[PDB]
Amino acid sequence: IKCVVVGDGAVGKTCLLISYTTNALPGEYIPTVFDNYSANVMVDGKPVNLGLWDTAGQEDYDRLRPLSYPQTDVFLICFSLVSPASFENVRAKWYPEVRHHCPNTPIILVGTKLDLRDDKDTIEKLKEKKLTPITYPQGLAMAKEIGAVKYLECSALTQRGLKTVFDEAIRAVL
Ligand SMILES: Nc1nc2c(ncn2[C@@H]2O[C@H](COP(=O)(O)OP(=O)(O)OP(O)(O)=S)[C@@H](O)[C@H]2O)c(=O)[nH]1
Ligand SMILES: [Mg+2]
Repeated sequence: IKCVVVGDGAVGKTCLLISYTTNALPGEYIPTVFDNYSANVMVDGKPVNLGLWDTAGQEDYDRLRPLSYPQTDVFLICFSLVSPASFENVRAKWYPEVRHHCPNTPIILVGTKLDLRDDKDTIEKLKEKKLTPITYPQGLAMAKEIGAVKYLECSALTQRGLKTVFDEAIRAVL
């Protein structure tokens, strides 16, 4: 099965795949040009081979990113639950660019950095920008908007809700 991970620069796409496959969060930040991980999971009582395609976040790779999209079974659209810009760009940039090349591929909306949503350290940082974190009901609505099959929230650090992301991704194609 083919799964493409798409979202704004520095939302936690890479981390979300490395923590899921290896159980270790990278201590340093290195921007993804392109990678290709895989994982053998057993769900629905079925042997499942899953290929995960990490992409780039910048507008630099605009016309080189869509190359990955053909022959895809399911998409993940990601955004930081702390970064509201990335929440906007779902509808603004990613939902257009995706449905443009693939108008049938089921989508799953994903709120990353779930641990930091309740963190007072971040809350009073974003307060200075007169902005709140994205509540669950808000993503729930953004999911309905872009016609996603599911909406899920997870932290790659604490691995909270992380298995489900890929449980639902597979369940979408099955
Ligand atoms: N607290 C917390 N921090 C996270 C989480 N996921 C990612 N981060 C932090 O955010 C930064 C970006 O992670 P990364 O996975 O590189 O994003 P990306 O979207 O893949 O990066 P890019 O390919 O668009 S340039 C990292 O420094 C990481 O420590 C998370 O679940 N919880
Ligand atoms: Mg990346």
